[PDB]
Amino acid sequence: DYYHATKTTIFNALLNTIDLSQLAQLDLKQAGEEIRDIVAELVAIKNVSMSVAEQEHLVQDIINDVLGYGPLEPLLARDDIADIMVNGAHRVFIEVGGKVQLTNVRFRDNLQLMNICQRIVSQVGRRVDESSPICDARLPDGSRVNVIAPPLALDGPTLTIRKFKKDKLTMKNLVEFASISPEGARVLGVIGACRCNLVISGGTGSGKTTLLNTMTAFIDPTERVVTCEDAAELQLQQPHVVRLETRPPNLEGSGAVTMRDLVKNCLRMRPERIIVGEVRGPEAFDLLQAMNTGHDGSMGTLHANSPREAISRIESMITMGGYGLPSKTIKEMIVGSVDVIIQAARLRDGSRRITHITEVVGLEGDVIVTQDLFVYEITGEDEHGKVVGKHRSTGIARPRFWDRARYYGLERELAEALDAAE
Amino acid sequence: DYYHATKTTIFNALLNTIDLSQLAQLDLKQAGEEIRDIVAELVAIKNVSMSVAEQEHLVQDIINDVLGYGPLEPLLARDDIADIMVNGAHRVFIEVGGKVQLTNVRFRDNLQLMNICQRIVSQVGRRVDESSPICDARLPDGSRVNVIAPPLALDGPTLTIRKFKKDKLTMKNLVEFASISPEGARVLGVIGACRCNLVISGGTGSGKTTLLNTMTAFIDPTERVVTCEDAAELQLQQPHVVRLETRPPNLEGSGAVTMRDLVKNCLRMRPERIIVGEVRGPEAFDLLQAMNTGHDGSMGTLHANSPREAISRIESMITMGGYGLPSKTIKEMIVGSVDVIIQAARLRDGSRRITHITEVVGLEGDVIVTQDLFVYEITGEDEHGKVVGKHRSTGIARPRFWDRARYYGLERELAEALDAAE
Amino acid sequence: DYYHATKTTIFNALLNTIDLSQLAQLDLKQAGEEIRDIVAELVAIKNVSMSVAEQEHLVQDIINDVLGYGPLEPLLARDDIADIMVNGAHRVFIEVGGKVQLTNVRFRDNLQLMNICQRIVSQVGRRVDESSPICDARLPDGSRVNVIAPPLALDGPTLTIRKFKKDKLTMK
Repeated sequence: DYYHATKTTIFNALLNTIDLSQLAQLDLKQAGEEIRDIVAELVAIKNVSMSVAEQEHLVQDIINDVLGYGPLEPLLARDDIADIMVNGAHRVFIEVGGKVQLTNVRFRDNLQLMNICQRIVSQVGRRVDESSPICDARLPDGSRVNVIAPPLALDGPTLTIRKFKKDKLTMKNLVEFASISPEGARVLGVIGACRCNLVISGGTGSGKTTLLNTMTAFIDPTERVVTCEDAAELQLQQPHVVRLETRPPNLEGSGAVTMRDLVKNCLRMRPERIIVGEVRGPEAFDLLQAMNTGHDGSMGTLHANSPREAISRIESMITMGGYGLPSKTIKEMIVGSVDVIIQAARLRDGSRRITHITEVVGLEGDVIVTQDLFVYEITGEDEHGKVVGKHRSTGIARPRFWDRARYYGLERELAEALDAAE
Repeated sequence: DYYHATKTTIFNALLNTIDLSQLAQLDLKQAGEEIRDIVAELVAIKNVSMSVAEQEHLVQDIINDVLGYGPLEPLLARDDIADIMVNGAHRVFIEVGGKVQLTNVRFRDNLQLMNICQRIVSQVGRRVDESSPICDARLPDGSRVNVIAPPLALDGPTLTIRKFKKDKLTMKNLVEFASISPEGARVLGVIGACRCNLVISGGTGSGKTTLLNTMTAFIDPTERVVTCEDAAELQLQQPHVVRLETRPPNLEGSGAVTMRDLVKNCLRMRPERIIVGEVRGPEAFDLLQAMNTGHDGSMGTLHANSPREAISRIESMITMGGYGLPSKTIKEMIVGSVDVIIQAARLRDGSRRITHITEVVGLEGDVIVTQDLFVYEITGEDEHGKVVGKHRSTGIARPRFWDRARYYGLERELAEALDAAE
Repeated sequence: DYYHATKTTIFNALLNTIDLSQLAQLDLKQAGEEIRDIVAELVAIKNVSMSVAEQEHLVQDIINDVLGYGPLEPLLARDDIADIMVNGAHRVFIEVGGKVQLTNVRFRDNLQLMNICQRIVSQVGRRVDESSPICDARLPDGSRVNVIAPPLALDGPTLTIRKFKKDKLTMK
């Protein structure tokens, strides 16, 4: 129990034994064996007859502290602990079973915690310190890490690790939550696979980003996706992907890099799909070009309650871009570029479901005509206020994108999904 | 007296002997030691000598102006002082015993006062001069500073320092001060505990911060709360609160961490609630994001005089954030994000009261339709000038957030408070 | 195995050997002639068992890393490789026969990749850094280059070479 004191006695000697720089040069087990030998020699010199199991545990903990991730290691390796949050050296919380729960784990001081955080976030070659007090990273394992330095967090460094749960956003989850019928799931699979241009319009609180992340899961591994986001949220798991992020202007107003810049660059980066996190300005124009230029299969979220409202929003956005384009030209661009619009909305009872899956068919009389392949129809509600509905296929056997599915060999599945939906 | 004339002569000699640039690289104590050496060098030609208790006092006074905050140093050090105000180099007033009073203290010239003000505002990286003649900031020592430059202040630069006072009220204080009726106390308890998005709009001197503290007091201890503010205005008693503070840029215009960065990070720290010390910039948009993409129950303080005014403030703030968001999009985002607005204002008699408790209902055309749950009605003035008024409920049986109450099992409390509130 | 460690040690020794100004001023052949001798002397001091052809290969790799384009150079010299795409130091893809294939060749770390990107775009006189995170250029050879800095690319620089596809879009 008192082995901690022994560690307190030995830690100071460890640095006096071998400099941390020498240990940092090698990640091989040789460092671990050397640390174990040094710890055993120090224990013998101190002449302490501590528990053998306690001695081994102390040696392992010393190795972790010197070169590992400190007391976080038992928590980090555990599979049941979804998320770990640390607020100063004294408090640690873990999200287990979907609920927060405090833990007895502790760190000696904010200095030890800061060293652990710097090691963790430098694993992926990113810096965190009082000069750059805020840092966000994604480890290769897929677990996100976020660290805030003491100069911002008044209670010392704060850290949050969120592990990667795969089956948390897949289309199976959407079907389970009744956000889309299984036939709707099949249709969504076909559309996503066949590189149909997409625009995921959604109302506030509709989880547009979650729907987009689910949709992107159908992209073939070999396609060189490129993602532009105002704030990195998308977690694509394809072997090939490039993640970009905007940079707001500094206090001087200089150094800004807006989404339009990222999309314009992406046009010249040889992508096979452009996944705009959220179209929110003139960048829409450029995105539309990406949809015509040959980067078929791009996607982009947008704020709108109904597909027609989404089209109007895109037109307004392009108009605000300052380009000398009349309404007819903008509508022509939208019709020729966009292939499908998906609408996600938050219903009265707080649930969110895919309300519309519509295909932009063409332009007539400066009015953009759309046909809804799938529509969610409200049929009733419960005494709780829960609103109930059903997904109905409009019966359009041959949507104008049918050729795309045929080229990829998904025509049969598309017909099956459209017919069996009723 | 000879003290002032001797000090002026010594200051003139020191200025003719050295310049501030000669000691800008020295620290406060090092600067004082070098100033003592320079004083000895100057006395070598002036042959000035007096009692140590007086010579050292004169040296300290000279230092207080060479690198300190000028003759304000003896005043700021005091505690009976409530407010300091400077209306030009030749006049300064101080609030003692709750009443203003003229002091014999004086400056040398308006330029010296301007330099002192520049030092005080640069203490937090701010600059006041002809380019930006108006400046406001907070000294982290616990005070608020306002400065106006000569081009606006005709009588020379004007300064105002207001020292912090620890209010830290609790809902019992508000109830006993008649700031809110007991039925209003029950309503606010429900709203706080019900995880309802809540914007505490307030006017000047309304105490829209302490109101935020007492509102937060209702937060469940098990919810991870992350608070963004400046100079740690708030003080929560929950066991799982993360406290963050923005960092003003250094004099080099670098290292700044604005509210936008802190809120965007808090989005990624898995918080159950995001609480903003005060919304005064584009961060509002990022806050609204947090208010709807989960994180139900986030709060935010805003400077506005009326709920309908506060909504316009938020809309303009989002507009100036640089996004090309269509106005209707911003209005829809606000309608779907906010669930309640609380208005705090100071009446003509100087007392703070909760004028409005309103809930955003929806959007009609391009106007946000809101219904007021509680309103404060004024009826006259009493013998001692005190404002006479009472809180009345509109009688709305089922406010929009009712669902949340049902989820949290607070329907009975809310119904009782709304019915008996008349 | 040991070749990589010996190369890393020799690279560190060369970096500490002389200032970057001497290498920059010296011509490619002029600098390489002394670099080969320095590498041979370092190997002899280390007494590393290696072949004369292996010694020449190590010298060439050292020259490429220190002053050349690093492990990306062999891909550049190839003809079948039409496009090259680096998604950070740990991922390299090449477009051959109209198909994108991952290749095992990867850089030491994102810092080396950023240095190589700056060297590549220096040919046209353009410079990329954290203050100008985006860069695009057309080298004199005709190959296009697009580079993104880490502050934007959230997983390391995103070098993208697109070699000149002559007669790609002619009237035929």
